[PDB]
Amino acid sequence: STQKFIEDNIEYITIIAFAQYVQEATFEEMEKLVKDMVEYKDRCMADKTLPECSKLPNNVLQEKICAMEGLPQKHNFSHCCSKVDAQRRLCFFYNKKSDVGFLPPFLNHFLYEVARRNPFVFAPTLLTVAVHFEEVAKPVTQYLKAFSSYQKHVCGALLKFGTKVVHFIYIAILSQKFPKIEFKELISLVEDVSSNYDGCCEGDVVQCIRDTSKVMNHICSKQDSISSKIKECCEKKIPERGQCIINSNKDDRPKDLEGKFTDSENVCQERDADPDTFFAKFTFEYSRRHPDLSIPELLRIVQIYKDLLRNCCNTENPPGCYRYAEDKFNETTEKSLKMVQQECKHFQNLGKDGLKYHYLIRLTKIAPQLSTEELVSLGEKMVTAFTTCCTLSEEFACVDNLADLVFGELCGVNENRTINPAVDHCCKTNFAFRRPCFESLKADKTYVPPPFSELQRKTDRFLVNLVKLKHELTDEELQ
Ligand SMILES: *[C@@H]1O[C@H](CO)[C@@H](O[C@@H]2O[C@H](CO)[C@@H](O)[C@H](O)[C@H]2NC(C)=O)[C@H](O)[C@H]1NC(C)=O
Ligand SMILES: C[C@@H](O)CN1CCN(CC(=O)O)CCN(CC(=O)O)CCN(CC(=O)O)CC1
Ligand SMILES: C[C@@H](O)CN1CCN(CC(=O)O)CCN(CC(=O)O)CCN(CC(=O)O)CC1
Ligand SMILES: C[C@@H](O)CN1CCN(CC(=O)O)CCN(CC(=O)O)CCN(CC(=O)O)CC1
Ligand SMILES: *[C@@H]1O[C@H](CO)[C@@H](O)[C@H](O)[C@H]1NC(C)=O
Ligand SMILES: *[C@@H]1O[C@H](CO)[C@@H](O)[C@H](O)[C@H]1NC(C)=O
Ligand SMILES: [Gd]
Ligand SMILES: [Gd]
Ligand SMILES: [Gd]
Repeated sequence: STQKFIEDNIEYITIIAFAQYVQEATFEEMEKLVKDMVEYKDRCMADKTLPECSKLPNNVLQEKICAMEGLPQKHNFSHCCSKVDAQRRLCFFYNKKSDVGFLPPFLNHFLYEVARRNPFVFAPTLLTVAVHFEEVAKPVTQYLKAFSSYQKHVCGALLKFGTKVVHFIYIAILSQKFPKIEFKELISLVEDVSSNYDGCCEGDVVQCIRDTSKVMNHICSKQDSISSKIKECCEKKIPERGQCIINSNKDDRPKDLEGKFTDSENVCQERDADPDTFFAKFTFEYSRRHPDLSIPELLRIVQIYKDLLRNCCNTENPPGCYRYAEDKFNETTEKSLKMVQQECKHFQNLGKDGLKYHYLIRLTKIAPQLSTEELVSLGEKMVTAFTTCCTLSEEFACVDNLADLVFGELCGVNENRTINPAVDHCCKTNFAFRRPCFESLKADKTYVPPPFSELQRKTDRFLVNLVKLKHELTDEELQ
């Protein structure tokens, strides 16, 4: 099983866990833990029933980190060690910092200097971009920076909206990626992936391999009863196989080109029967029939539909009103697609930099409490969405998926943030409707500024500071 892999890479698996949780730590300190864990494992191979060996492999990791001589004082995390094992795991999670400018620029030494610079990335990923980093003659950064962004974006969602929206996300994700799948199958594969994100986000490295491998087992076991593009991925070795399936393209779709949720007369009953399944089923069926849409849109629609029935199943002749839920989608969808086209012309009528400067002003205008480097970063992640996939088929399926990531960054990953009462309302309200929430924000009315007085980053920093300074002015002035 995977159980072998975890013991084989224990050196790495410990390094990552530590490095992420405590980014401020040295490599000297990493070796100290590595030995304790290695020796600990051998004692668990020296006795099957040893009291320390009935313990879970992360609440061992964090107990040693805390036990380690004056380490919590030297990296300000003593308050995490003064908590019960569960509260301590959550604390250690809150301890992980995303804005890592306080560190210097730049296997075991690499995994240290990645993990502590990329703390929220999943273990499977890092270990894959070690095997997929073991080169011979002198790129890959592109892949890692992307895989962090979606993992942070979900572990964001999980924190703020609990363990319900993450399901809906991964129904829309997997149903769109694997249309040939069946509901009862996929819904199980989701309550695996959802239960995986519980441990991967919290930072439980060891589980994030177990539950990740369990998920890839769950796919490959129904290989040609799910997909036909990941055939050579299931022949790859842990955890390449993990990131192979994830990195692959969406399945070719069946011969079927639905209206049970609209046409039927007992929709309220099937909704009242078991809501979250009924909705889960609606997101399943609508997703697999729309592989040219965004993940945020496939939730916006499901939410809108949940709102439609909520207003419908409380009136004489229910169906009459939810008859054209189908048409109400093709409306709100085509509006959103055309709205992407309106900003993909602003791109042509400015270019990378020209648009970059537009957003930075805007992004700062609405959220000027943020850091200049924080606001700068988003401005490049935002323009990356338009850089690629904003002049081709499914240009909406991307720019929406990709722009949504930059608001998760803004709203924070592992903290309930206080930016301004409006940006806060866009973050801590609804996951689906945060992009349109942000799109509808004017200048931060309530803001009291402080004093002030590469080249591309330098330019941006200047603009963001210039905007923060002259915040009482308008978009066209500052340009
Ligand atoms: C990080 O840890 C250090 C050491 O525990 C903290 O420094 C102490 O601060 C308290 C009150 O702020 C004083 O009573 C101690 O005398 C300080 N000791 C030393 C050696 O400085 C520091 O406050 C912690 N930083 C944060 C942000 O919590
Ligand atoms: C719509 C475009 O996204 C099409 N896209 C353009 C190339 N992308 C750029 C990007 O990610 O926007 C980088 C490589 N890409 C990354 C990935 O998806 O895993 C793999 C191939 N993808 C699979 C997919 O899209 O699901 C389709 C090709
Ligand atoms: C497919 C995997 O790559 C999973 N993926 C990992 C991160 N990706 C990296 C990248 O896309 O290059 C970006 C996210 N993605 C953007 C897009 O696909 O255009 C939307 C959400 N997807 C849904 C899906 O398309 O399966 C799940 C997240
Ligand atoms: C009637 C429409 O407004 C339905 N609406 C469509 C999109 N909205 C736009 C908006 O908020 O007017 C944003 C989503 N919305 C945010 C919010 O309302 O705070 C959460 C869900 N709401 C719940 C409600 O408030 O009835 C219904 C969704
Ligand atoms: C953030 O708020 C949500 C809901 O209000 C809550 O579930 C979550 O635990 C909070 N996270 C914190 C305080 O870190
Ligand atoms: C929604 O729009 C798509 C794309 O043009 C179209 O193929 C589909 O038939 C439309 N659906 C409805 C119900 O009008
Ligand atoms: Gd002991
Ligand atoms: Gd993706
Ligand atoms: Gd792609």
